[PDB]
Amino acid sequence: EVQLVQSGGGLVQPGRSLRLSCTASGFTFGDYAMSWVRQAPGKGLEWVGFIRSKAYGGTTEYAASVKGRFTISRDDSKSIAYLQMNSLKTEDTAVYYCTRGGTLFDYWGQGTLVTVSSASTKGPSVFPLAPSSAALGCLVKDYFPEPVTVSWNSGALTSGVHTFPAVLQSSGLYSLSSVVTVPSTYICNVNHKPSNTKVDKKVEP
Amino acid sequence: ASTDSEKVAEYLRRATLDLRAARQRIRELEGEPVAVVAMACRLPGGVSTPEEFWELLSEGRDAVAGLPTDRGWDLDSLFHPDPTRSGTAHQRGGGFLTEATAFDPAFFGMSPREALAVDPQQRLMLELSWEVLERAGIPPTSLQASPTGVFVGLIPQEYGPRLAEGGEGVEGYLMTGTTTSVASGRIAYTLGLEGPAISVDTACSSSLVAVHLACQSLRRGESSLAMAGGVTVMPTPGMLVDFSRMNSLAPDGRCKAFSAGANGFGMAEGAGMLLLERLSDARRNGHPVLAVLRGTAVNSDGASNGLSAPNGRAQVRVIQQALAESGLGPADIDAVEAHGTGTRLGDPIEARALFEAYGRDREQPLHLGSVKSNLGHTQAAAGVAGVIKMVLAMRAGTLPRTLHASERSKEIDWSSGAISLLDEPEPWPAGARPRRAGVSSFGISGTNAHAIIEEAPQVVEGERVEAGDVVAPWVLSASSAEGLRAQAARLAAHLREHPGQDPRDIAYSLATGRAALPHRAAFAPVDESAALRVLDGLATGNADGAAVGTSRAQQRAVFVFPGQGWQWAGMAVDLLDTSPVFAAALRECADALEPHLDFEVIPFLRAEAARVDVVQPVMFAVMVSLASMWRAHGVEPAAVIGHSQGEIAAACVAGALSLDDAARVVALRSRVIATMPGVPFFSTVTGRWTQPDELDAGYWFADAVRALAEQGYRTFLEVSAHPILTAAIEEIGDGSGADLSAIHSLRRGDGSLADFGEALSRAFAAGVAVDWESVHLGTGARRVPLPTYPFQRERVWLEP
Amino acid sequence: DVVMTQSPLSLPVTPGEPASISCRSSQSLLHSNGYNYLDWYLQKPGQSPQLLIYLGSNRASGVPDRFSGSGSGTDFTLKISRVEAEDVGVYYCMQSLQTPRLTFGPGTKVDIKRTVAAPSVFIFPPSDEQLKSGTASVVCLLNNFYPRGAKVQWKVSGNSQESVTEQDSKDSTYSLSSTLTLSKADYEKACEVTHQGLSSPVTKSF
Amino acid sequence: LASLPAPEREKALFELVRSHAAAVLGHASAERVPADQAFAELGVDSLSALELRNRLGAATGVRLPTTTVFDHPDVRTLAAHLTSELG
Repeated sequence: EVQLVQSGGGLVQPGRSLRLSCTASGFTFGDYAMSWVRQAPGKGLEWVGFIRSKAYGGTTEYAASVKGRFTISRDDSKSIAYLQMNSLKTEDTAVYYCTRGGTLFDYWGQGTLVTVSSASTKGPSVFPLAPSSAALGCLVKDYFPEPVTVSWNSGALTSGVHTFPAVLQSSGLYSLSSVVTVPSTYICNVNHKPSNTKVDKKVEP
Repeated sequence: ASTDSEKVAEYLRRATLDLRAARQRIRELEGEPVAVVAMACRLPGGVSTPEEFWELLSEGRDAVAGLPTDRGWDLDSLFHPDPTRSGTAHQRGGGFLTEATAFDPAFFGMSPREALAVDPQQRLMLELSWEVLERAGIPPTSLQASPTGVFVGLIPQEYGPRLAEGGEGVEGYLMTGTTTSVASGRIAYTLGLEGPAISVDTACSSSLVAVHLACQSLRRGESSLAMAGGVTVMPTPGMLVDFSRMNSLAPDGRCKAFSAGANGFGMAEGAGMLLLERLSDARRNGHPVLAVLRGTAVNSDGASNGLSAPNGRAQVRVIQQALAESGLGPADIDAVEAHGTGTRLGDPIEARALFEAYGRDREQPLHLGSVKSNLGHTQAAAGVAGVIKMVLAMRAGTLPRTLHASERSKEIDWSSGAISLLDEPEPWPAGARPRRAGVSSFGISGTNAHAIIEEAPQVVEGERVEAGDVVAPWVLSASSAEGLRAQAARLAAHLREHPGQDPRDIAYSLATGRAALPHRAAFAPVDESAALRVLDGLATGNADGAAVGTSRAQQRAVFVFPGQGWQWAGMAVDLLDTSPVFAAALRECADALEPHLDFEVIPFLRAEAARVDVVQPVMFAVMVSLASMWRAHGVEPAAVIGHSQGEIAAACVAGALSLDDAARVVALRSRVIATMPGVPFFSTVTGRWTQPDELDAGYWFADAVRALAEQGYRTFLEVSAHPILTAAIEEIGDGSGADLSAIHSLRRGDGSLADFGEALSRAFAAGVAVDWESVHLGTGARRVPLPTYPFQRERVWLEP
Repeated sequence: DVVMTQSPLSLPVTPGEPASISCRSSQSLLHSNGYNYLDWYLQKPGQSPQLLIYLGSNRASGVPDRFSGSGSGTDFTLKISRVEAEDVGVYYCMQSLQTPRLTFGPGTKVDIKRTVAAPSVFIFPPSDEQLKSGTASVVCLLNNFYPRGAKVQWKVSGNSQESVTEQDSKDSTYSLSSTLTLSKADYEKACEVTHQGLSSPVTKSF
Repeated sequence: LASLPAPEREKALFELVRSHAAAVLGHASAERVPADQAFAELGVDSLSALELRNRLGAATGVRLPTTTVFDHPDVRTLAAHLTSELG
């Protein structure tokens, strides 16, 4: 068992606070000094900070960068660990994991999302591209929120689908691309749930 | 930081956790107790169920009458009063089954010829397995392609003519009919299992040995369910007349165990079967638990003064080994099921061995008994019979009586008094000390077996009480008309015997449980008196007030969306509020439709119980809600031929447009149609199988149903408050191909849920698969014992 | 200071025959008490990390066997006797002599061994499509260039966005795309692609 | 015997098969054979089916292959196919 089940997250503008809660259960929380680790999208795992046990003093340590804006709470009554935010920046967008040990990283939690940015719910723009001269495809232009799906003629075609993970530009608006290949007409469709501007577009030289 | 203080503590904690887990795994692998789920038995006399066995044991009655006159025996030259003439038996009596000559080959996939070729032993074993599976509560058709072990204990003997001479119509089936391996192979083939199937022949101690093997494969993990049993039957008097040559058979044929007048051991026949599962797995899934097996031991007697000469040291060693494996002491056993064969020499040796193995460290006297007094020696069928007797006595809290024990023997010493012979019933109540018992079995080959049985944990207590107003359907099925009639009569009889049963419990037990069979009957009574009335009506033959109908190899249903024609609906606020599926799906579609069409869900779905601009969207909404609740209730759809608005309904169901989007498009259709007045899907306006994507803005009876029937779908279900064009379809039912049946959903203003109960009963009446757990889910209904399947037997004999 | 632990980078594997990953160090990790302060961690694709071996050579409970750690205080090694298809991801060495551990390091990568194959290129011009107003975008794309690892440069460079798929599953070949953007000053006149499987660099313009 | 009369001969054909199977299966009364149910439930196998073909041929004269039992699972389909074979 020994589940953790983290909670909290969401989206916050730069210069704001938040609360992250780790809910220890299924084991004695008395002396199991925990830690918080951060994983950025596209890079490795980098340690954030650990909180000691009350038996040895209950002190805490932080590793630069986030030293002056990050605080840890150790509510023993409900066996809860708290991470407090302060004046977040855009570069802090990462998945936060709540561990169990201080030196031996035992059973891990499940992670949150927490992204910091400043943009409005802007829809897509549709971007079919030029034919191979067979590599027809449809890149999607700027769109703020994450969930956007693409297909070809409402999913009738399955082979050759090569949708790619989105990236981030200077404006903070993402781009999604997908291509297919078949020798010789097809209509790309997109969905943007936060924008609800589903449209269709076909490309033919 | 953390210098020598925290770094090593974490490693110490992790190492301690790993060590604890490893030792727990060792303990589980070595000594995991197993649990008995259900038992089945067939004993001499009128005994056919364990309840009758316990009643006979409590009332203290024997079941020895005489000899059978059906199996073509000479019966006459079998005893010339001179013992030593050839062909002269010695037993003028015994205990024999009166049902072995009969069989029901129609229920199984068995031809009359090869059925005539089948040995009575596997013939009884098949019925025993089916009965125990039904008694456990597991649908026998659910056990398919699953690891389940079968272990049988038999003795080969002989049934019919020799293979060399052959027969006239039954020739090729002679070999398979008489073979020990087929006794379990046939069970595995019929039930479609995949675990090991094993037949063991180890003389009178065969059956016990079988369960020992069943207690190992479960522990190791190669199987998750075991069926272990034994059987013995005699189609020829050869055994008696050959054993009489050793002068070891008492004339009359009784077992006077531990009595001053022992003369022999007699013979009998019987069958027994047990179902075993790991305790943790059984308790995880809620399967019933009757008793727990902990330790078993099997040993050989070694070299003695002849094959038939018993040994005492081997018995002592096997008893001590079983105790050690169970991890208990000699003082934790309150009673023993000794062999008690009743012979002159075996009894003193067994008594001395049991004494020296048990009574040296004993404060309380040990009770001893033998079931062979009541029934006689059943050969391989014994062993499991003792286990059944012990578990029944332990559950009922009473120790039965042993007959012919008023005159204790004179060749044994009872000066110590540590062993008290069971001559009168003894109370066996619950208490702080758990109850335990031991069972022994010895064979003429020279193999001894011992087992220990303990009571089930007392954790079942803690049940709460909940009430409700929803009525639940009752269903019952069988493979023939007379079978259905007899099943209904038996159910009515049993409900008459035992009052106070809630309808929910009987409904749940007759739910998941009994399998699905061709002949089906279903109804839904308010109380039990009317239930008995309709049950006796079914028992007489004329089915009124219920639903019936044969359905062979039918498993599919068809949803059809009729257009206008269910007008005035009969507003059902009860559907919206009582059913949560409506209160979720219909609520979602309604608030989807709210922003577009100004009409709210409050005004006329408030209803004044006492115009295409408004109706069509709301008919679409209630239609999709009804379809959602139907599909959630276990019945899936097929190709839909919905007409007019039914086209949009089928588009929503088959995945053409989303619920909110379909609602918006139907609102647009209504707003453009309110001016002129004043998943495989089957197309309707064209009549072809089409994908659910082509339906677009541009898209906005006979040949269709002929083609749908010719495909293989033979039932039609419309979701409407009043069935429309049913006769038009019904007239076609006899017009071409197989017959067609249409099931209504609601009635004229009958918006009560009981109407849906009738609809479900009609659905099950004609070959529709219904997920009964979904329609029951949370009611607090618990399992309740019910009578097993009643058969239709016929005489199947083949004289030599 | 630190020992600057390192591992032999990526290592493709195949089901069946075993595999191993070494782990070096600069300062000996053998503590005076007689134990090695090393451990191994595994991160699955799109899942939380996991612990496999601690204190030199010790298998944690719940590990599906097949993993064995060994080595002295400088030349540790982790070996898998049988290679399945689900034990693919990222593997990290970890030490414990220094308490303020900042990062887990790069970590080695594993994937399915596959015969070397050559990619294909399809340069796409910035047509008069939804680009329309002042902006520019050009993608020349790649497909099936196992093993991963390539470069894209533009001439006649400095800004581009790349994206790579995840093994394509059954075929086990990567596919990559690159994008270059500009505002108005285009049409003053080509991506080149280099892969070790293929030959002297090729390219295509317009 | 093969006078080939009006389709009522099929009824007569429908009467012969239900007899021919019965003597193969061992049923005393030829009427105790379900029509809709296939031969698989009845217990037919590699033996009983084999001569079932041969004794069917001599009465009829037409030739049918070994796979017939898998071609027509039940008596109705087999009778319809046999009727459609000749005439």
